[PDB]
Amino acid sequence: ELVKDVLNVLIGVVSATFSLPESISSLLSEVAEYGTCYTRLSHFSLQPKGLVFQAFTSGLRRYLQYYRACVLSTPPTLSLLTIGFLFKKLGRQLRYLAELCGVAFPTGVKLLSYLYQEALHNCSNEHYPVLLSLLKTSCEPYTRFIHDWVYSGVFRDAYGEFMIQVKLYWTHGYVVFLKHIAHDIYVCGKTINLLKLCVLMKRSITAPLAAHISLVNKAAVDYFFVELHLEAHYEALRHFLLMEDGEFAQSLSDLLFEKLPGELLNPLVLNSVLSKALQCSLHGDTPHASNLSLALKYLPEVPDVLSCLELRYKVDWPLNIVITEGCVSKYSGVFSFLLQLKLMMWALKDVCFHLKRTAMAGSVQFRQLQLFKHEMQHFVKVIQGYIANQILHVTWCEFRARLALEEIQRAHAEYLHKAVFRGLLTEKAAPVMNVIHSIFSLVLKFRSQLHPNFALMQQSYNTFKYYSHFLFKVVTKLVNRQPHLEDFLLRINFNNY
Amino acid sequence: FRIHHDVNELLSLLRVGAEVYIDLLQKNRYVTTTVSAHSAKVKIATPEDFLKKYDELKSKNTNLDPLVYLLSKLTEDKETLQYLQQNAKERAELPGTLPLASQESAVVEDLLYVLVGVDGRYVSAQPLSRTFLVDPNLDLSIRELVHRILPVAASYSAVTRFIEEKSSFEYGQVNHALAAAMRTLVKEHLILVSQLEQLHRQGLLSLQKLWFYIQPAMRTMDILASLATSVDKGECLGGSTLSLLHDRSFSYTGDSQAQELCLYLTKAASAPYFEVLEKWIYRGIIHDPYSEFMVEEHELRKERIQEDYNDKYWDQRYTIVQQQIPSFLQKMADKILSTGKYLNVVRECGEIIYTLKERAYVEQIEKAFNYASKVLLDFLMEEKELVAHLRSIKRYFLMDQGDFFVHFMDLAEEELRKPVEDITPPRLEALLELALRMSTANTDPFKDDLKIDLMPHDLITQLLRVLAISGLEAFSFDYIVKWPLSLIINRKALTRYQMLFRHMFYCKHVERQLCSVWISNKTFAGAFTLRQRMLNFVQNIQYYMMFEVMEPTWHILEKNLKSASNIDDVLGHHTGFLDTCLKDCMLTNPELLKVFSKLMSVCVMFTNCMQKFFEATINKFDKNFSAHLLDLLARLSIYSTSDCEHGMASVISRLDFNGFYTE
Amino acid sequence: RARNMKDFENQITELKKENFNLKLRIYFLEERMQQ
Amino acid sequence: RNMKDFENQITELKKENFNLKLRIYFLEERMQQEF
Amino acid sequence: REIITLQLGQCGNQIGFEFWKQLCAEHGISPEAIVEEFTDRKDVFFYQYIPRAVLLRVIHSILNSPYAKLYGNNWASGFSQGEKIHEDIFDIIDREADGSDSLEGFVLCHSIAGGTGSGLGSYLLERLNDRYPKKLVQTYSVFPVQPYNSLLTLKRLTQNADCLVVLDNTALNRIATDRLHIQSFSQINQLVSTIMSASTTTLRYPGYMNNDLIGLIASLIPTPRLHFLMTGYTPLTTVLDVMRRLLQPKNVMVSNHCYIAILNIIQGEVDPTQVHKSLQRIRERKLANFIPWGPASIQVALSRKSPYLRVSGLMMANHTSISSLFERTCRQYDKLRKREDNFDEMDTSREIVQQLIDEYHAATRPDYIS
Amino acid sequence: REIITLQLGQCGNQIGFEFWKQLCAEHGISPEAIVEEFTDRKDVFFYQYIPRAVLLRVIHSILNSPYAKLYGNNWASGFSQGEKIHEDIFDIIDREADGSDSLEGFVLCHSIAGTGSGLGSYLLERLNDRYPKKLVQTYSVFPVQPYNSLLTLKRLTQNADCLVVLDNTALNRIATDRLHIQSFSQINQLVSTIMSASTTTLRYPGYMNNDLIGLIASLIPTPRLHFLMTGYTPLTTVLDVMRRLLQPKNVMVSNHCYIAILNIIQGEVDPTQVHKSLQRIRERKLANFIPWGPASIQVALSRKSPYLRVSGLMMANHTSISSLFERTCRQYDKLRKREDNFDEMDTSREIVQQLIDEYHAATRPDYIS
Amino acid sequence: LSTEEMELYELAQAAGIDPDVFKILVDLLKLNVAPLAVFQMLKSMCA
Ligand SMILES: Nc1nc2c(ncn2[C@@H]2O[C@H](COP(=O)(O)OP(=O)(O)O)[C@@H](O)[C@H]2O)c(=O)[nH]1
Repeated sequence: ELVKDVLNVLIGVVSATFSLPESISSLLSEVAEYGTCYTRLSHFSLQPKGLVFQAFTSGLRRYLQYYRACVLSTPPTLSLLTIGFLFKKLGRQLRYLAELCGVAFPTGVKLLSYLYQEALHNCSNEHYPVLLSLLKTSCEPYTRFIHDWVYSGVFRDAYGEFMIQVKLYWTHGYVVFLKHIAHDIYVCGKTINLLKLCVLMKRSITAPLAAHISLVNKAAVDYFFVELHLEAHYEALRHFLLMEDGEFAQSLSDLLFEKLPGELLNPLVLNSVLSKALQCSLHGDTPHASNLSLALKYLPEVPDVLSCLELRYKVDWPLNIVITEGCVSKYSGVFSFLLQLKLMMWALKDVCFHLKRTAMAGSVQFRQLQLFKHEMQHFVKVIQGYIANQILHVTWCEFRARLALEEIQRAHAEYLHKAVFRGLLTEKAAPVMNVIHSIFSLVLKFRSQLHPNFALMQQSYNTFKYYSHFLFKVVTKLVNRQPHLEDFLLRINFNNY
Repeated sequence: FRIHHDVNELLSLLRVGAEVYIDLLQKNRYVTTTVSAHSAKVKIATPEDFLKKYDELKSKNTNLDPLVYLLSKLTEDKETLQYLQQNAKERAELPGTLPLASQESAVVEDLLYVLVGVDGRYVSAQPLSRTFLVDPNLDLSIRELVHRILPVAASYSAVTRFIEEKSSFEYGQVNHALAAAMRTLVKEHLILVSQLEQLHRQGLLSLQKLWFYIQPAMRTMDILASLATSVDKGECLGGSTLSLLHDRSFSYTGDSQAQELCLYLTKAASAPYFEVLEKWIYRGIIHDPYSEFMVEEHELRKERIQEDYNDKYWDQRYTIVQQQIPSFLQKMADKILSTGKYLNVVRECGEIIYTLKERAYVEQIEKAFNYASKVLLDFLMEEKELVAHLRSIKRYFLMDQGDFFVHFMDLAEEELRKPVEDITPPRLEALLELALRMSTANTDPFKDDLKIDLMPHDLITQLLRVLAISGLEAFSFDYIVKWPLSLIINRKALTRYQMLFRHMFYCKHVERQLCSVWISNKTFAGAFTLRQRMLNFVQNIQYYMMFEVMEPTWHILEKNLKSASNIDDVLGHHTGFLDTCLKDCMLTNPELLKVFSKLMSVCVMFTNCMQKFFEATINKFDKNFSAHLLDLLARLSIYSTSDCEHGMASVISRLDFNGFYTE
Repeated sequence: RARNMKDFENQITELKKENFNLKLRIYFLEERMQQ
Repeated sequence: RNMKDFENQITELKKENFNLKLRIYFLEERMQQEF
Repeated sequence: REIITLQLGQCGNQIGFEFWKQLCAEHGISPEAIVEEFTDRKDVFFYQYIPRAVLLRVIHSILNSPYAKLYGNNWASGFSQGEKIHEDIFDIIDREADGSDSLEGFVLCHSIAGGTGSGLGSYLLERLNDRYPKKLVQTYSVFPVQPYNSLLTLKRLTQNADCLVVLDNTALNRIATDRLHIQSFSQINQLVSTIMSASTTTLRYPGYMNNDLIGLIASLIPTPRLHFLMTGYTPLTTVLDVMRRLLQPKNVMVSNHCYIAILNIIQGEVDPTQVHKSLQRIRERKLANFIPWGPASIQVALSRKSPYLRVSGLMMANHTSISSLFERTCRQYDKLRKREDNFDEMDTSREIVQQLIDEYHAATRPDYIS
Repeated sequence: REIITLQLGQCGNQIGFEFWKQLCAEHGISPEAIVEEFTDRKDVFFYQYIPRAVLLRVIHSILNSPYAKLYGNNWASGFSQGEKIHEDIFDIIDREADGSDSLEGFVLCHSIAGTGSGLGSYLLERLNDRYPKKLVQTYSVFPVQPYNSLLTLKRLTQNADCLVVLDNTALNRIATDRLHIQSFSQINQLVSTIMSASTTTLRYPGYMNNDLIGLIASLIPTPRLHFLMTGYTPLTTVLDVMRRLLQPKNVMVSNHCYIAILNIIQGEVDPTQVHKSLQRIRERKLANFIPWGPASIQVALSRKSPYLRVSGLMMANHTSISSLFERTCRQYDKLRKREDNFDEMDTSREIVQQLIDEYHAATRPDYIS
Repeated sequence: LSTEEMELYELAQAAGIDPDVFKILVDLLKLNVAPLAVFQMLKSMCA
């Protein structure tokens, strides 16, 4: 009857006619092509390299079993035309699945992306349920890995199929689904690992994911502020490195400058001046006050206004990540300039005391020189106030209300960058830094000449007045080309030109 | 200290400092790390030999994974291989007539008997890895499908041989529990075999039906067979077997079918190991029938520590054997040693369940460590107190009680200037007791632990030899303590107390004679100015030696012992106190001590000239002392500037207060 | 680039005090070899 | 002071530590072998 | 650096007692000189708690006060009294100085309203310069035979004291009558004690700028001859309100003319964001006149108020309008001269103050230099 | 080792007996020489407790006191009395020296102002010849009187190895400036505290200076310069104590430099700022010493009696003491010009002038030879 | 060389070294030293 012959080709078994009128041969040829793709798929997906590929193979085998179940179920024996028409709307779909597979082929995340693009390619057609079912059962290993960081956080890797693989402690490499979560997931795993050592709408995945990620991140931030006193370090850091604490700024500067070669650089003297200064600070003597070290980066051989000296804070493992090494380096840089500013106050106070002992001896020569000192003093004081206001008060107003894991890192870089920008240490304000250095040199020259050489003093003052006028001219021209610099001209110039 | 050997030996094997090369490893180091194998294997890949010979090593459970990663790194850098190759070369130089429809029942029914272990009519077992023969003439489809069902029979043969063999008494208790644990697993499989035997009589157990049915059993038999091969192919006992089971269980963490079976086997075979851990942690009793635990004991005589200096006892009584670590308690291995070690010393004077993903036992052992540490601390502080004994040893060895000593030299001055091996110990001991009774030392409950001893070497040369690598000076004190106290106060630390005393006694004695000279000439004129600078030096070094080194460090120790946590920190603090004290002394410096000892030799001989009662010798004495003192000041000034040490700065300020010796 | 210059004091004093402690061990054990 | 002598000084002290530690190792097995 | 205060006369003792009471209340210190359980540095004013106070009838009432545990009418007569007791008084001064680690200044609260404190103040300043040349001295003089004593002491003040803060009664009672409606001495001295505590706000509490007395005084004083100061305290609300309210004549305590230097202290927690905006508004509207010759600016500093005890504000300034008060004193001198052992030093005091009044009037001109 | 105290004159007996009450009160002993139960070395000043003192009309007042069971105006007249009681007094001295375990020093307290003046001068001459290897310590008290003082000073400056000056002019000064007494019953109260703390390190065991001998050779470099002053600040750290002792008014004295300064720190200060206190005083340059030979300043620590707050005592040996001797010299010249052989006073005049020359030249850079 | 040391040695030769050097390498790895540090040892030592 030939019904058993045609029905025993889609199963895979061979027949008398099927090895391995007259138009009926064409009809059998079409049915044979329907079975050869089934045989090719069975031969290709027999193995039970990648975990995602195994799940796809399991889904394909599950689908094939349904196809075998459907056949040899309804028709006991029907007409040859009837079986041809019945297996028409299904045979073409089988051929499409054969074209979808190899009968190279990607693996890992690439295969998941490739299948996803295939689903959108023919979403409207009847292949949507089949493609969706395969994609649902092919993402199972990936979902297990995603749930691993969410709950446990113990990284797992089978063959490196994923796009992600495995002091600074942040050397975990990272490099379709929405990109708003890929970076969030990657940083979420690191956060939970750190705490361990101390239509196509993807809604089912993000529904239980956003809530847990937010909970973990908030817990991590809360732990840093409460049980680690991170804010306490910042207020202590500002006290010491930025030299904001009184009776410690003056004490450290005074002791160092009292001496001035082979001295002042040995570890015996500089490691002890820090120890002595702490008691006079009266704001310290805590574990916070420890870890302060006077490091040196240059040894000069021998009027000058340069005295190189660093001051580096030290932190432990948990907070080494929050505070970067580069941030501490820039703290030393701004500290070195700010220490140089205090050099005037010690020297200017000394010459003020030096002139005090002269007093009987009252004439034009004495009073004329003292008016020069007052003019010298006012320029230093007025710019010192600008530095104090711009760096220690207005910038510190930000980052105090701003704070109330990666948020901490970005914010800290911005706070320091604004601090060094307002401090005129940026290369863009080099002419301002150059002209003040001339004033820096001129006043120390006035210090050197502690009335045998009054003409030299008068010449030095006149040079300063010209240089000060040049400073006002250059800053005024620079306004057209920095909102922070706008306040500087108001400080330097007030009821004058 | 084996790593320092490896770097030097490697430095001799190949041709090229070693100081930095070991610092890269000291900061990096019982923990074992793991790396990916597939990436390394493909990186290496005639590579074909590597791919087949590798599988043998992991079968033996051999410290394997880290080395494989190292080969991949060496392959990346070709120059390393070339140099290694160059270095290697340098060193070297009747179913046939039976219907096909009815043969299926016969085939499937005979396949039901081989599962039990009995040979079948057609499917038999070839005598010895087990192999089977089915039929010399059968249908191709039937043979191929039976061959699919064949391996379950071989797995059953392996496991039933494993349990029968591993029942011996010479393999440890952990092997017995492991063998007994799986006995229920094979029993359940036999019940399923019998259940399928009763189902087959109805004819509803086909060849295809059996193949689907054995699928849960196929994985169960496969995992049991793999465990049997792993244990058999490599000698595993004690913690080694537990580590293998734990590693296997963690490997199948993404299956959810082979993880529960491994978890149950591990938690059932860990009872012998966990049961003996309970008595080792809560008590100091170790049964140890076979060498399977991670702690072993070596028999050492207790009096060894008091007798000599070299033999270690604290680090030798109990040591870790690394092969037997269960691989999941390595992070707390050192604490476990402390628990038993602390309890063992105090016992002679007067529940844990295996869990997965849970650290309940980790917290359990920590508070057990806390209680064991706490009970030991109060044991030695409340009774046989430590602080009083240290105050007592400070009284005599460190000359705290000056009334005792000022009478001692004034009583034994004539019997200590005689040459060595000419004074008998009993006469010194009798004078010691008489002086102690007369002085205010009678208020000492532990006054009966001071014994006179005489050393064979002088202090200066002994210190010179140990850094470059008789008469009165031979005098030395000694102390005796009981065993529970002697653990921290031993010869390893006591010899520093007496070494410090020798310089202390010499400086005190020379000052006493020097002071006595002042009254001998107290009523030709240049000796007064020499004496003034002479006495002001010995007192100044004495004051610095005593009121800025002895007390400030001791007061730190007194505050430090009030917050102790375990005896390990107590001994570390005590050896820290002694070591920093010697550093703050004038010792531990070859150049400094040699000129100091030369000056002290000048000190003693000058006083001998005064009682001889010449003008040409006082100027020589002045010129010798001034040159020595100026050389002395130069060295400490250099040593206090290039190197940071507040003590040397203090003595320079203390010795000169008027700016004199400005050169 | 530049040393802390404070841990340098702590680092130098730890090694020197350790070296003397290690030196004192070799001599008391070498004399045992002679004895 | 040369800012380079510090590196040389540290290496010299570390040399006194490593070399002396090595001699300890050699002499330990001598005690084990002698007995 | 320890700072020691001195009180002279009944007026100085009264303001000094009120100054100590307010300062003690500012910190967590009980009236019985015992710290209570309840950052700030009390070591500068207090020594281990006893205050470094020296007091020279009224004393008996002071001892009767609960704070007991916190311790003629002619110029010539006052001079004679100091001479007879100079050694006794300087004995306690020297021992206090030796007990102090390093003295910085010498705060004095003396009155020149015809009392003996003016005579004692003249002697003490003379000897302090003689014996302590490196030690700064500052006195908070107050202004009312009265015309005589009010100007003889000016001879010594202009050549001995490095700094001087004037608090006349002409403007003090005006504020008391207006904003308090008093129509006593304690009612008018309480405001003065409030200025005294707020004057050294940057001294009690550590800060980056102006950590010591010489730091503040040097900026305001261009020449030792010009060593006069005036104070205001508008608390009686942003930075603009404080800055604007500190310039009206109703707030300045003084009976062309321009300023030389302005230092203002803000004791509140106001946001530093708007400090420069207030500075621009002051310059744009031009509420103040400065010197034309040299570049003169305005400076402001911030400090934290005591949490134990609202935005405060104090101003310190030197104005050439202070010359008006001196001309009034000199005019009373000339009128009283003709109305009634050699009267020689009495003349040179007039010459010296007339030299000072010339210098003030010569600093307004654009050619003051050279 | 043992010390026997000797008291001479009305002033000497009063100071010694007053010192004995203070020592008895500080120690745990009853006035009747019986230990009270209610650690410290007591063999120095007590015998198993009968004090080792040789009492010599003050004695009549003493015997009425509850401590009873515990035990003329010319220098020439005093010398004659000593010569005539030669056998009487030395009999008690000899019977005590043999009974002691080992004699090490003598304590002499007296005033150079009648009978004690002559007796004290004669006693030191005989003790040197009889006992040339025994230390003598004289706690002299300073107030006809010109000649008596110089005659006593002639013996003290060469026959007594040590001497401490205590003049009534300085005693009344502190008694008025810090005590407001306006009597002899109150000025000696400070003397008792100085005397009690004078040998506090001898009585209390300590790290150093547990023997009397070591407390002199540190301070006195040569037998000629053998004068030690006293100081007492408490009438707060060691630095405050150090600064206050050096203050000129504090010292018991009515260019110039020190020789050797000994400080006793009675307080319970932790022994960590004992060094930096010396460091800070060096930087500030609070005082100066001899420029020729090296000179050092030393400090010692002790503890209070728990049966009984920071104290301090200073031993000062400065060349400034020449002013007091020059004051005695100037009044001697005035008395001489205004009025057997009368040659002893001439010898006394020359020898003290040599001491003045030695004291004044001690500050020169070339004092040697 | 021990049997295990030779057992690991044969794979090293199979993958493509001095036997005494290899024994030291095995000893270092046995003492828990990380393999990455060992290569950085060799790289700075074989240069
Ligand atoms: N400072 C002080 N001096 C005293 C005391 N008692 C007596 N003196 C001095 O002793 C002197 C009297 O000596 P005096 O007894 O007459 O000598 P004597 O007759 O030889 O015994 C007086 O000048 C007083 O200065 C006292 O309690 N304190």
